[PDB]
Amino acid sequence: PPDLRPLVPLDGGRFATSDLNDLYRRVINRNNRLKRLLDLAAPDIIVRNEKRMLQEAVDALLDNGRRGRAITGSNKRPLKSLADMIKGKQGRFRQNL
Amino acid sequence: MNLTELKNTPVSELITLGENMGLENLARMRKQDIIFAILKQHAKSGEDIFGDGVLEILQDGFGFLRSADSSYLAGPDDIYVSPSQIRRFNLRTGDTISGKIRPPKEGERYFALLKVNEVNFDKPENARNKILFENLTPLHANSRLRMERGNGSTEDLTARVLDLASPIGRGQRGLIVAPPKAGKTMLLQNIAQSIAYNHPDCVLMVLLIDERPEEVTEMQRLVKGEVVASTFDEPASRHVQVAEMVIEKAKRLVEHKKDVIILLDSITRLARAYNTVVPASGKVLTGGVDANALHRPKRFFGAARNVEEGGSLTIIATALIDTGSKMDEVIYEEFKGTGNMELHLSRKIAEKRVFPAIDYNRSGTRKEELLTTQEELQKMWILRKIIHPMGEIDAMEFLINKLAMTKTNDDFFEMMK
Amino acid sequence: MNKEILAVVEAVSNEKALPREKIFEALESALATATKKKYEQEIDVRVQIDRKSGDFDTFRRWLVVDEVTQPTKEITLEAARYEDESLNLGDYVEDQIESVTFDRITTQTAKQVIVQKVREAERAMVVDQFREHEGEIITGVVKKVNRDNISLDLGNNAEAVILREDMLPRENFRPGDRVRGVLYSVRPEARGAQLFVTRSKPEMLIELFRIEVPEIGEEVIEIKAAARDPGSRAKIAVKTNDKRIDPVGACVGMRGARVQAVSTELGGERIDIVLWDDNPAQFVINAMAPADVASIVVDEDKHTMDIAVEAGNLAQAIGRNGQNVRLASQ
Amino acid sequence: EFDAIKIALASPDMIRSWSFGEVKKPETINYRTFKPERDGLFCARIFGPVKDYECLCGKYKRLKHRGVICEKCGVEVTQTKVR
Amino acid sequence: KSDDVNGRTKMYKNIVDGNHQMEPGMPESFNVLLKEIRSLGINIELED
RNA sequence: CACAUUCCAACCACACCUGGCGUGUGGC
Ligand SMILES: [Zn+2]
Repeated sequence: PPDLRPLVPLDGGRFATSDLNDLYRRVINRNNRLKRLLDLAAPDIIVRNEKRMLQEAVDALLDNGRRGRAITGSNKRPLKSLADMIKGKQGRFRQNL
Repeated sequence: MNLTELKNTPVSELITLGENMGLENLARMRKQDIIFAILKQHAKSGEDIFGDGVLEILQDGFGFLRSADSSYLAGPDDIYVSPSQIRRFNLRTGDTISGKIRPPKEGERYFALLKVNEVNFDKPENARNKILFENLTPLHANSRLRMERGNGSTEDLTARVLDLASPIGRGQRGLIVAPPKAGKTMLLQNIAQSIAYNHPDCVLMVLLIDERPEEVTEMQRLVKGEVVASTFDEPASRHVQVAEMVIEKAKRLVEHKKDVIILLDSITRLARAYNTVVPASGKVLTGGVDANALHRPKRFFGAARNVEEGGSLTIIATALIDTGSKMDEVIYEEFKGTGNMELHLSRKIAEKRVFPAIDYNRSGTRKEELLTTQEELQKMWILRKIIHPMGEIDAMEFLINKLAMTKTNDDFFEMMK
Repeated sequence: MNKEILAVVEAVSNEKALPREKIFEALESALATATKKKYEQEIDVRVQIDRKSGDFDTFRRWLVVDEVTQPTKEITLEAARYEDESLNLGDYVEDQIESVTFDRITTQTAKQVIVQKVREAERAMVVDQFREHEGEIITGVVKKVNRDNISLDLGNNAEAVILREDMLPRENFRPGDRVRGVLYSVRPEARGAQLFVTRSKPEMLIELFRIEVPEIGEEVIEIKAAARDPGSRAKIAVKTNDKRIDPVGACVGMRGARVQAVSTELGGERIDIVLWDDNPAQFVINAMAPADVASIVVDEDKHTMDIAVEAGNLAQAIGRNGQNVRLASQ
Repeated sequence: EFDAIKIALASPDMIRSWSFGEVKKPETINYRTFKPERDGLFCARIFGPVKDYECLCGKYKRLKHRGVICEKCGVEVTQTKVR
Repeated sequence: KSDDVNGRTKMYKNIVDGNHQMEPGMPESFNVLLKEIRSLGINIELED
């Protein structure tokens, strides 16, 4: 849900966004690029690489860092995924339940 | 029990009538509360009411029926109408409607329209079979609207010079250009009288925007026709409101194949109003007028045209000049070349107390060849050639004398030979 | 700064309604009050902002009197040899100069006193331009009603007050109607409403005739005597300078055509139109009219008049509240 | 009120039933105006009205029009808690 | 006292009116967890 | 004719604010 995604208007034109927003946006971007490439009859290797990249994006959105490459979104720090919002001493169970 | 029957009679008749009906002192209430309480107490005896009024569209969807007693404004006696009636019977602004009405029911505060009986003096069955205004094919004026009475009274001269200076027709576009206190009011009154006498078939309406109340009360009982007005007692919101009311009434009536003639006084007041109610758009020129502040006067004036299928809409407005403020001038400026007929009155002639003070050659009518015949046109050209070399004032006096010797303009034309 | 002063004097809405001279006078009063509130001592100060040549310069008024209380504004009527007075009265000094006129409290008091001065000036102006028409019938919509007074608008923010004594006891008011009366009193120094319009007074009747009767206004039928009872009855004696004109057919009208109109204007007031006469006898007979008078007693020492009415016509000569007599006494 | 909780796999049809719309634009909001995107990550007709009892286009903002959608944006006017 | 979006208001209204009685409702953060698990490919559901 | 709502003397509705996340430091 949108309001369940942290996004608050910070001081100035910048907005305090969540780590899930970047994940969802990258997923949507790669999905749209894949849909475009499928219509233009892209080469088999190109659509193969695009499917691989979309798979990387969706598994990073699911559980970042589990695949092996912990991607960062900002500050060169590990990004927060959906699994991270449940596990550890910072998930919902340990902090909000 | 009809709404107009209490709408037109003066306040005194309402007083005696309510005092007869055993009322609380009605002298403490307004005219609208007078009619409201009287209709309340009449329906409390068990009568189904009939009413009439001009419709106004609101942005919430529903409509309200106004009268000419309130000059088409909000009042306690306005008749509420649902949007679904506006849908089924195809209602819109300007549609005058008369039919079955009841007072507001339990918890309501405005009358409700039960059953439509007359839409713009027509059967509500054919009211859906109407032609729109913008889809009309305008034309020039062909039918002549003779303004001369022929009785030869003292003031009738100010009408005959009309037939000699600037001809009028059904659907004409006329602009009165005159400084203040030159004689526009008496001219307009004579225009209204002559039209109501010679052409009682066409509906006659007059606009008074930001005028004095004495002029309003003298106008409403001098002309044979339903008049609407708005003095300076009220904000410009009232002026623009009555402006849509009257213009949409004229539009719907001409859509019903009727000849409408509107006399507007004055267009300068209406332009000031339209400018002061319009928000600022960042486009300001000399005088203090917004660039889009004139779109509404342009709309109201371009509403005039001559329809081909039947009916026409003549709009004759007066503009004010020489008022010391450049803003007024700028208004007249954009209204310089927009009209095809003009009545130019110079203060130099009115300064000698010789009436009517009309500038002959500065006045004229475009495409006037289709309004008059060949003999009349040739005689007009000869008169213009005779009056052109002379000045304004005593040349107007010459026309006044040549007009006063003869009874109607036929004798004047024959003498001019 | 002074540029702000010029921007203020040029950014006013009612520019001619309150001209530059009186604008700068109000600003001088503002700066004087500011300087007064600056020092703990009370001292009168003139500013002379120099409307177009230069900036402001405060001064120090003396108010020359033989007192010594707060000598900042005290000096004797004879101190004139040194400091170059040479006067008897009005000796003021120009010692303190160049005060501050833009801080917080100065801006506050300036705004307040400017609001007060502009509203007072505009009220006095809109009342004074109508003062020339004192004693005439005017139109105008009412503004607000109350149990003590009502407000009326004559157009262009023309505020007029009508007190309870000017209103009839059962006169009817509602915001929206045009109650017409006659202007009778003006007080251009009043802190509040000062335009006084009445309808209960007999002069209005004259003005009523002045707007209804064409005979009056040409001094052919002079209105001499007039007494009133609001909403109940008005007794008027009008004389005829000519001989072929009868007020019963001229001032009354044609079978109640004018008397009825002025009664409806006055809210149902009985109007006894009689003739003024140079004889007290006929005058009091017409005063108690209609009746049958069969007696006249006059006393100039006590200024009394005895009228023994006929037996039976009591209600015809006295009636309710003795109005037919009371108005005669009035 | 309710008994035990059940958990299982999510069928694609079940997800589509849960879905009140589809996000196609990768944009969340605009820089100048703080109103949400048309059908981006933050939408109105998909999730709900950003404000309480006020639509996105501002046409249906009164409590009388509460309960219906608009003709252009099509946002069911209700409380923002539905988001 | 913490999570009920509609209980804390009701409890405050009852207390200020002299009513010391509560209503369980449902914790909002629990619905948040339900939505988060639902956001995954996992279906969580409350029975009867 | 019917469905459906009705735009304004105090005032009820138009309220009130950054732990998103990390880092550093200190205390128990
Ligand atoms: Zn909307």
